Amino acid sequence: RPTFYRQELNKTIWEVPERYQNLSPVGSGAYGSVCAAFDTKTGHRVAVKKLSRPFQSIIHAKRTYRELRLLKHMKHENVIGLLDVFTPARSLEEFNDVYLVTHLMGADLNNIVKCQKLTDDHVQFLIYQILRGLKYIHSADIIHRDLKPSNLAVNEDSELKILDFGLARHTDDEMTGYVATRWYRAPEIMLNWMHYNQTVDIWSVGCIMAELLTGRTLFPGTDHIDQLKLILRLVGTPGAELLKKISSESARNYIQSLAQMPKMNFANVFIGANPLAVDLLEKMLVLDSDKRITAAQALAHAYFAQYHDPDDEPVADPYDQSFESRDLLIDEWKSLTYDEVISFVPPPLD
Ligand SMILES: C[S@](=O)c1ccc(-c2nc(-c3ccc(F)cc3)c(-c3ccncc3)[nH]2)cc1
Ligand SMILES: O=S(=O)(Nc1ccc2[nH]c(C3CCC3)nc2c1)c1ccccc1
Repeated sequence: RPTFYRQELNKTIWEVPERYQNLSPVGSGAYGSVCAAFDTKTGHRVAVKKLSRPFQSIIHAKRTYRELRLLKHMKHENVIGLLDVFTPARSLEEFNDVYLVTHLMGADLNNIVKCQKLTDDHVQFLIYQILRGLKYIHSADIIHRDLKPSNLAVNEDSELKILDFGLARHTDDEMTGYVATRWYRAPEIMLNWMHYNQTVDIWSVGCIMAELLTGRTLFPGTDHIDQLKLILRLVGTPGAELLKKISSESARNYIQSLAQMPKMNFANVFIGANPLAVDLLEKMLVLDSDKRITAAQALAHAYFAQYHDPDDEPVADPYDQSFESRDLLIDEWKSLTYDEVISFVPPPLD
């Protein structure tokens, strides 16, 4: 067991192995606290995340287990994975803190869009990387569910990774009621219209891509009703085929209660944009989740011809999500998490 040292930063207590030096706060929130640090063992700059109250409730405990299981699984250039995971606890009994370690990423798209638009060539590269990462995630039957600029980390050389994936599993219970994530959420997950699949994430990508090309939020709704209004203004009110598949009577009632909207010509809306980009946007921003383009299909779109390589767009090992259906106690989840900490094999430095 390594030598730990203690430190207070922004009122948060950090206890980490000595190999991690020069801890510097990069952000905090509900998810937890992140510090940038220097890993003296490897020479690499890293981000260290301390989980907030990992075992405060069953939901917290289950969420903690979930995140650790997810991060241990992710082995892809466009998805954050685990360099290390540690606790300062010496046994299960005193285990109440979890720290996660990944390669440091300078920024996110939330602040790369700054408040200006990108070039078409830059967008191509960023969206390509998002899609390549989503292909991998989707292949393991993992759905992000809350993809947005702030959870896409980017380097100074414009290399991109998805973070906070697979954790949008709150379901009903709000408490955490977060906002401004509705802007990128697919209609069917926000309003629980119809059966939802992996292409909930493609909708988000469509919204992100739109925003990078124009410098504007595509659908800046102030609530669920406003949000849907803004969406239907662009894509048009559901046709015959799609109305039939709406499982909710309330939703279906509401849609049909609204003044009918035509689908707009995207060439008009996205005026001046690369017509390959517009075409891809058309395929991404379709209400019918059965007809929305998939990650793998999006990668093969001609918009990405400069980057697409079917021999280097890998899929994921099988991921066991059976734990998700289980109703266990705090101490069970917490013990399952501890097991996962102990069994963590550091990835080879090469
Ligand atoms: C506010 S939004 O919900 C949100 C959620 C998580 C993060 C967020 N989580 C991490 C993060 C760090 C380490 C780790 F092991 C897992 C995740 C990072 C991170 C990773 C690498 N370099 C810089 C920062 N950012 C950021 C924003
Ligand atoms: O899960 S990871 O893929 N692990 C991993 C471990 C060691 C690595 N060293 C290198 C360099 C390329 C030659 C040396 N990439 C490496 C990748 C991963 C990648 C990025 C962030 C977190 C986790």
